[PDB]
Amino acid sequence: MHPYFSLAGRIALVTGGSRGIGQMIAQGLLEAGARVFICARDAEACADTATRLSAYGDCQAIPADLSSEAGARRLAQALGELSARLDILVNNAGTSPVSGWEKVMQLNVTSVFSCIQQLLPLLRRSASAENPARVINIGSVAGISAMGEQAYAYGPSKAALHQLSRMLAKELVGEHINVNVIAPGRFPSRMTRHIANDPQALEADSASIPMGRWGRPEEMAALAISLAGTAGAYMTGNVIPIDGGFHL
Amino acid sequence: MHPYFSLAGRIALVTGGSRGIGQMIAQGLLEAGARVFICARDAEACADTATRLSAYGDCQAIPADLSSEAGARRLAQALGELSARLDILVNNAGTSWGAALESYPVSGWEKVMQLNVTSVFSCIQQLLPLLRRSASAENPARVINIGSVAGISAMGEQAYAYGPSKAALHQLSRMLAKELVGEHINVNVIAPGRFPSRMTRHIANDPQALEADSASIPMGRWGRPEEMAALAISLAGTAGAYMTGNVIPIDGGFHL
Ligand SMILES: NC(=O)c1ccc[n+]([C@@H]2O[C@H](COP(=O)([O-])OP(=O)(O)OC[C@H]3O[C@@H](n4cnc5c(N)ncnc54)[C@H](OP(=O)(O)O)[C@@H]3O)[C@@H](O)[C@H]2O)c1
Repeated sequence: MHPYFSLAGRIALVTGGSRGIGQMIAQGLLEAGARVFICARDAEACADTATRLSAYGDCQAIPADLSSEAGARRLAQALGELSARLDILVNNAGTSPVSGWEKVMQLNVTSVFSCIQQLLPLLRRSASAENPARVINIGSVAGISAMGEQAYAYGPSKAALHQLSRMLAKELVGEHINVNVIAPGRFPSRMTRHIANDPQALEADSASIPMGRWGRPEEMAALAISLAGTAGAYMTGNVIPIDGGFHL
Repeated sequence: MHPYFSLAGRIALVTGGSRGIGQMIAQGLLEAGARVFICARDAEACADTATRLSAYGDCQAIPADLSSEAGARRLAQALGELSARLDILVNNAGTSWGAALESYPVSGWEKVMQLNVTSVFSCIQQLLPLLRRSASAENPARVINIGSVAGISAMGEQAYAYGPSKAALHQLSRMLAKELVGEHINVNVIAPGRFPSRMTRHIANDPQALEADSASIPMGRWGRPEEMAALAISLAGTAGAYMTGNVIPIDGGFHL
């Protein structure tokens, strides 16, 4: 790949990389030339994903349960046996009665902090003036647009994550660790598979999106690749919508 | 109190009103002519506050622990036997957790998110029936949530859970503003910088710490109680009637 977008010789980790947006990103980074580790809650499904993604580059699954402070140290430990450094961290592991709020806030915010905190040593092993280490957090336009629907825990959790990302960016910038947010609108995911399969329900749901369609997997891949590379080297603390104009 | 700022005949509830910013707001609304209830965990301290605040108008304490869903439900029930409507809800109860980045805290986060975000949602959720009984075209019911400039500014203190939790609060407030607007229920955020409270008293008593903290603020000083009171009153009255979804810093220019 052209040097603007090439990730050859870079080592990447994508949390929640076994399906949906995380998997779209992992495939892109592999296609760009990076070595890509992935992790998810389900170790078997994650290893199956890694195997399938091995048709695109060097991909390995690592066991991780990020919904705990022990889980974040375990991932850092397991990665450290496999690599001396980490160049690219993509935090996608997320989720969507107020009894469910505690869990939404845990996975979307706190677990991302813990994951970053424990990986700081090997991120610092990588970070330099010539090429900063990259942290890319997957947020949501639900954390910015007032046009929520239901799911009143989700939007606020992503806003917490966007703000956490901004604070980290500011603190880490002198250490040559860049922190940025991709803020997706609607993209294909097994959660909304029923909508995607039925053309009537698909176009009906796309009426809320100014572009009148869902995002494409290659759009997510493309953006993640550029953010991890030359296009993203001079940015930190950004929150970038990829959302069909929803945020307007 | 001039018609523009008068809250005479209005019924208010300030959560976390026993001390700090809650107390400043409670006194402010009382002086504006509002009938104001206050709630906190410490039953005795809250009752002592209400008595002290009774010098300004009809103030009454309702002890409540908002750190669970059941507590918000009880508060709604307790206020319901006391009043037939609620004109002004001020959501002030909140907390910080400060510790080194690379150390331990994870239980700190969970407590911070529950009070600053989740408990505020359930609070409004449980009180919507009283809010709707108040709400009309000629005068909307008012929700006022206390956020923080920590949720706006990237400038990191300690307390890595606090900023994000307050940002979640601001977004929640905006979403609720959009949904309830057609029912004549306005929802707005006051995002303070430094104000004197129990949480900050250690800085305030050390001349050196206070100097360095004041120097980090563009206006070079902490907020005054009367400034918080004036803004809360304004927001609850005519100045806030055509407002919803706003997040308004009162921070000495810290947001810049
Ligand atoms: N001070 C600042 O500079 C600043 C800046 C930005 C934002 N804030 C926010 O503004 C709000 C004001 O707090 P403060 O620090 O100024 O005053 P504070 O002295 O800390 O008192 C806060 C109030 O919250 C109540 N409270 C705590 N936990 C509760 C619970 N589980 N259920 C019901 N009530 C509870 C307290 O009652 P008890 O006494 O019984 O515990 C008290 O009345 C907070 O939400 C804070 O995060 C403050």
